[PDB]
Amino acid sequence: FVNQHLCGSHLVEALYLVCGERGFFYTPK
Amino acid sequence: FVNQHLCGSHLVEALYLVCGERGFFYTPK
Amino acid sequence: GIVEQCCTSICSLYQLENYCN
Amino acid sequence: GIVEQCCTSICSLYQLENYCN
Ligand SMILES: [Cl-]
Ligand SMILES: [Cl-]
Ligand SMILES: [Zn+2]
Ligand SMILES: [Zn+2]
Repeated sequence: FVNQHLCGSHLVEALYLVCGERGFFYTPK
Repeated sequence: FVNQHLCGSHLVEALYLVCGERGFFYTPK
Repeated sequence: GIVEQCCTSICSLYQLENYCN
Repeated sequence: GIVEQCCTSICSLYQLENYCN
């Protein structure tokens, strides 16, 4: 699923913005 | 620190590609 | 997971905040 | 952390793998 892989690339970029200094864990399916 | 944040943006993208289905954890300083 | 929720529908920044530490 | 190790020097793919889950 290429589009799923492409979507996850934007998701981690989005998380890095919102979470900031708090950090985050990325746990896909 | 803006330069640190710019590097972190590329940090998250590289981890997403390298780690794959395992996922990754990111935490700034 | 985040892929299920946010790749099937648009997630706002507030919705994405739930996945932060 | 990853920022200290990899924003001061170029980290290889294997070095980045240390921060996977
Ligand atoms: Cl895309
Ligand atoms: Cl840059
Ligand atoms: Zn894209
Ligand atoms: Zn850049």
